[PDB]
Amino acid sequence: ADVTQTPRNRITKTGKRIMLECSQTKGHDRMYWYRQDPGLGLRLIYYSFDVKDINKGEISDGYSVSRQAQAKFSLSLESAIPNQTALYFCATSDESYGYTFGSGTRLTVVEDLNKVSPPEVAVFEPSEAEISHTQKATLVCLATGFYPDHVELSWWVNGKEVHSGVCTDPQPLKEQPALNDSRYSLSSRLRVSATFWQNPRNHFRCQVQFYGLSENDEWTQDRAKPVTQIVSAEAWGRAD
Amino acid sequence: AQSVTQLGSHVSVSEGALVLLRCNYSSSVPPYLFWYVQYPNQGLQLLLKYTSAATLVKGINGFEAEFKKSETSFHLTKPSAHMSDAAEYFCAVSEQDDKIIFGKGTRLHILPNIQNPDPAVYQLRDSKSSDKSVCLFTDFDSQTNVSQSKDSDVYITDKCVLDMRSMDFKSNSAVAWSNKSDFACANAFNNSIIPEDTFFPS
Repeated sequence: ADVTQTPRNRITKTGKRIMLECSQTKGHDRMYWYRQDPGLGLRLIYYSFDVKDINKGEISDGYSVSRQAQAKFSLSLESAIPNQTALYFCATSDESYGYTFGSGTRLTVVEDLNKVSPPEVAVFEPSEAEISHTQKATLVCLATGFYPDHVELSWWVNGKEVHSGVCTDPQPLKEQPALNDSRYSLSSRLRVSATFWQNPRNHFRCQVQFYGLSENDEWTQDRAKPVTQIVSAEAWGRAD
Repeated sequence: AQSVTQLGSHVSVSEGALVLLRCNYSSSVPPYLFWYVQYPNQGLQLLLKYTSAATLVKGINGFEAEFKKSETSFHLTKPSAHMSDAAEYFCAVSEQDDKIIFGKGTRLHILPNIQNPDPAVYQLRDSKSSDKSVCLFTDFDSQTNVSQSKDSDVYITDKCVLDMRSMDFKSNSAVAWSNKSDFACANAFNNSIIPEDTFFPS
């Protein structure tokens, strides 16, 4: 109950068998696999009370499981389809409903890996009119043209991650809403005092962690292979 | 036969007001009941649980819930809504003597008390070379909401609240952008109902 899961993030093509593994140290009899989707909460897939004891939950179709050991409970997508894109959580329980959750597996299933694409990222500097009107200065980061929707955005000021003064959109938007494989975009704001923005020594960086292809994946296009990577944009403070 | 029902996928509360998140269950025999919170980006954390015992249960940070059999309820409350309370909250129940089943979740949106609003639309420029720009609608109070754009080449985000800890200062903003040559920040938010005193600099 250090409950641990592997992998943490994964993208897969449709029609592939994919395995997620849950391991525990406390050797509780009871282990569970859930999926989380927006608006549906956590739905139980399968659960197990001992080795070779397996029970269906509400959404077991398309999945199988194995309880290979007291410590291990494996979940497979038998032949991945796009609606199996979800956050997957394993859990253990004691005999008194004391649950311990793993930290999650974010899994995205795409039809075509050819559509995977890292973001382009830009920082937009504060308006002079904002600075004069409010004595505050808002930077905007825009991340565009990425697929799938599997990113983490952060801000870095003089090389240290910052949380204060930041707001990032809770979900990316579709660039082309009519398309099932539309690329995505995401914005974030960082607000500082005008004095701080006006110091030419301060450095501001928006970082986007993108999850994509692995080194293992075939790539046949001339454009850059869209591997998991960081894409940043930056600005320095401006006295004028 | 057993289930758990949360009312409203998304709910609002004014900063400083009583927090109330509702949960009801459908079990004949009283179940064990649980409230979990999921702060953004993170896993589930248990807040409190009813495990027969006391009817009024207490969690961290002022959270409480009272088990009420006669109305099959286990509503979560906290005395005062803080901006840090923004999260998704899940009610959950024991079922079939073998598992916990989860409600669908409610996201709590806390409306900041903006006592001196200063609504404005500003234009910002790309730090790298560019006739490339975005429009920032900012500093409006929580009576303003932002509408999705009418134009398929104009992109507009949801409003988002930031908290500048350095100055104890909270503000709302939404961002709009377009590649179009005819895109002006004066027009970016025309599909939204904006405050009559919104500032539009030169």
